[PDB]
Amino acid sequence: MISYLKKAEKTPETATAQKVVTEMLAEIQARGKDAVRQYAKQLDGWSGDIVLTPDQIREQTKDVPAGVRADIDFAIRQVTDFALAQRESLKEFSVELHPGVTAGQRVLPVNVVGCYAPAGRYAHIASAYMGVATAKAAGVKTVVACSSPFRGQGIHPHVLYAFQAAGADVIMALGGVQAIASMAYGLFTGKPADVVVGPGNKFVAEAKRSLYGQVGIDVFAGPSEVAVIADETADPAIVASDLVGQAEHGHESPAWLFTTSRDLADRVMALVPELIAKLPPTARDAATAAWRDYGEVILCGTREEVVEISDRYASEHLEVHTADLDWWLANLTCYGSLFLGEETTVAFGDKTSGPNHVLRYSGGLSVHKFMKTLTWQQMTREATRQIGQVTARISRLEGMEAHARTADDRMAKYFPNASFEMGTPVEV
Amino acid sequence: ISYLKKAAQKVVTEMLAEIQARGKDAVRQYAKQLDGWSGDIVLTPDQIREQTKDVPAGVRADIDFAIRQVTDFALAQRESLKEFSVELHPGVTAGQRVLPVNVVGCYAPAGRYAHIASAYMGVATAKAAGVKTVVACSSPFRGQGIHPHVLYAFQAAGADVIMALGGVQAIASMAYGLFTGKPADVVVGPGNKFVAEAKRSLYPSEVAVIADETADPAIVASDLVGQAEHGHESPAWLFTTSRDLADRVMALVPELIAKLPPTARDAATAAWRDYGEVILCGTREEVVEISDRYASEHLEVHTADLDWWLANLTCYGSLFLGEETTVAFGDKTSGPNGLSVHKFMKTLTWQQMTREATRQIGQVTARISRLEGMEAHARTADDRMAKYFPNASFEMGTPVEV
Ligand SMILES: NC(=O)C1=CN([C@@H]2O[C@H](COP(=O)(O)OP(=O)(O)OC[C@H]3O[C@@H](n4cnc5c(N)ncnc54)[C@H](O)[C@@H]3O)[C@@H](O)[C@H]2O)C=CC1
Ligand SMILES: NC(=O)C1=CN([C@@H]2O[C@H](COP(=O)(O)OP(=O)(O)OC[C@H]3O[C@@H](n4cnc5c(N)ncnc54)[C@H](O)[C@@H]3O)[C@@H](O)[C@H]2O)C=CC1
Ligand SMILES: [Zn+2]
Ligand SMILES: [Zn+2]
Repeated sequence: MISYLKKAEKTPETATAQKVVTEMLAEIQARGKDAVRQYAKQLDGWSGDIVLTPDQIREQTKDVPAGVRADIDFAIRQVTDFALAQRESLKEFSVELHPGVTAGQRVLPVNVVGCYAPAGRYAHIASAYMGVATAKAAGVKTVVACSSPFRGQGIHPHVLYAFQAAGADVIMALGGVQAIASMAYGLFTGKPADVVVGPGNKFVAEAKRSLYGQVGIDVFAGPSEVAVIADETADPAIVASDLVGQAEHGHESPAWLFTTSRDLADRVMALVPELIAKLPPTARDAATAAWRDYGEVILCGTREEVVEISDRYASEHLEVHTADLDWWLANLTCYGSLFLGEETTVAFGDKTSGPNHVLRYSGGLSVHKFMKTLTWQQMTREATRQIGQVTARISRLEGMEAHARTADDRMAKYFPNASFEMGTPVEV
Repeated sequence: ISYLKKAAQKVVTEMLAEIQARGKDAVRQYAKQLDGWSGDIVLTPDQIREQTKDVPAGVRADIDFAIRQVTDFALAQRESLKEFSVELHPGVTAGQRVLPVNVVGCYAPAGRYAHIASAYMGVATAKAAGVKTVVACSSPFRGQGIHPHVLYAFQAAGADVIMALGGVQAIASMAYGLFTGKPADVVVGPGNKFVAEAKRSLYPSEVAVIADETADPAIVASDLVGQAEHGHESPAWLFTTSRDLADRVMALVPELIAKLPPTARDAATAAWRDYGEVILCGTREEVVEISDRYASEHLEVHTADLDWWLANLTCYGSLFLGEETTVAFGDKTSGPNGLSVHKFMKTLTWQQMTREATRQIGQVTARISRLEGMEAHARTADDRMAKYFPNASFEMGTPVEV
């Protein structure tokens, strides 16, 4: 019953990014800080200090009024509070296996996280604090935050205030590849980043990919998304407002509506252009192109079919304006973050960032990105009695005589007056 | 700290391009051109039973035991990532689901000089994770099927589908879901470089020993020798505070190598020479630093105060704490190449709010959005405020004009 009442009237890289990064990294590897400063001057026209001091942080944010600060403080605490809860959800343990064998999981934060904040125009303050706040909540002891200098004065003061309030340990006025590489190689700080996070342009993305591989492109990149699942009980005016909400980001921001209600679909399709029409010019232009080219509406038969299509689309941000929200929570399986019910909405902000599904399911920005699970094992002598035998035999069946001797040596040492079937030794 | 001792992928684009277009046909085509395979790819309960009747009860009991040492750990590790609900700001509920992925592909090289553990580690781990479908591939052996040891392991580990199939054909089959109609959400298993770039496009061995003066240099030597015999590119490191032990070990390794059988003797000679390393350190604190920088896939710890090392070491694949256990007894997991239950599990986060909560959250959002010049965002807050609090007048920020 899947019917595209409105369809994607467009489709979603370059080697250009690769060239620059490779050349730029090669150079920064060679020259270090001097190359970084040079790129800063050539690219950003910047000649100031790189590492901010407590005083310059305090000075450059002194015109941010108490009311703006209080709001950012509030938004940041939300992220922190979810992040602390999420950290407690990954436990350490030990377990007895074969008698005399103990095995376990240690859980520890990485030492150093680098956070980049694009601090351009059409970017949320949230981008500055989400990485930093999450890393600190994870228990990462050192967080380096970078953002390109805004208009010659330094870091955009909101971004800078957000860095400080979120708990960044070191702040640096650097943009682009040279920021990513400095954080990665530990320039200016002497603490190489175990991971680097944060959105940016193709160059920042490519820099992360090159330096970190899979843990550098596993967080949601590209333009802002929004998906809404809605049945007959949903309110079309709200639904349409929520799509238009993320569509003002730019001309490539996808806004999807999956619904089991033709009536809703029709009303939303009608309401959206009216709402766009009443935006201020910048947003009006952004949203028109955004909805025109990338807006989709999918009428489905049953709930199950909505689950299928939503899981396929795997929206970074997914609202559920339906009855029986418990069902939808229990059945949906691929999305970035879920907004259950009408009350919450995407613009209230994420608690985590979802994976880069446009490449698939794995990664994202949460405390889990900043934590290592290490496994260990330990045995009594007694336990080896059984395990040594098995390993010797299996080893000699694999043709691994050296492996077997590791068991033989232990069997000999731990059980001197004992006979054991340790397999037939390898003669080839 | 002082160093004593020191040290195509284009057929993938085409083969995939051909499998994408032609599907199952291309896989059976590629099967005879690279392996000469005639029969169907998908085995059946009978073929699996027939082909594993040659394996004795004592061998099976060994493999079964070894799988239980993996499975039982994996089961515990699965429960270590919890689902939860939490209240933040009053009336804000938020939480985390933990879901197995749907289908995992496992690939085992049926070759010799490989561990049987290769075949069961992925399969068993995926099953303990709660994954409902595990597809398992392994390259045939001279038109005679999969090595019965690999096949028995697959089955005993709890594979749902077993497919005799190799290389890029295997990976792509599993990844597109040819023969089963079930695309794997992830594929795992060692293989050749074709296998590797096949994994890269769609989606050596090691050992280290930390030891102090209380270590038994014979055992330390033997353990280094144990994994050396894999190949000429298997590193075998020693980090120690004891020059004495450092020497006796460097002395006794060659004597153990020399006493090995033919293939293993020369395998270890190259490796221990080319890649073997030794590092003497003044303090424990120093050894931690160096171990962490190397991050061995397998790391043994033969010292006093094993707790301290458990507490302070922070980078490795698998830790073997104390003398008694040893690399050869097997991993519970694989470090980064890592393989664990966590690899096969999604977290999904969600939030829900009362109307009361949006009183404060909505007006903060409207003010921030409008500083960011995001008028439409702010209007999602406005609309909620008008619907839930009809006569309210909160500071929702100055509307954007630009
Ligand atoms: N709408 C969303 O969902 C958001 C996404 N993002 C993304 O962040 C992006 C921001 O990009 P920008 O404004 O450029 O900020 P940015 O901070 O990511 O990049 C600026 C830096 O890029 C460097 N750079 C620019 N062109 C270069 C070139 N040709 N070679 C080398 N270095 C170069 C500059 O020197 C500067 O240091 C947006 O395009 C957006 O896609 C960020 C915020 C929100
Ligand atoms: N210590 C480690 O890191 C371990 C990794 N390994 C690796 O497993 C591999 C074992 O190699 P094999 O036993 O041969 O198994 P393999 O993984 O190389 O698979 C063999 C299959 O490759 C395919 N193939 C052969 N020639 C091809 C070609 N020209 N183009 C495309 N596909 C082709 C065929 O289907 C054949 O059945 C080695 O690379 C070894 O290093 C072994 C297990 C442990
Ligand atoms: Zn937004
Ligand atoms: Zn081995």
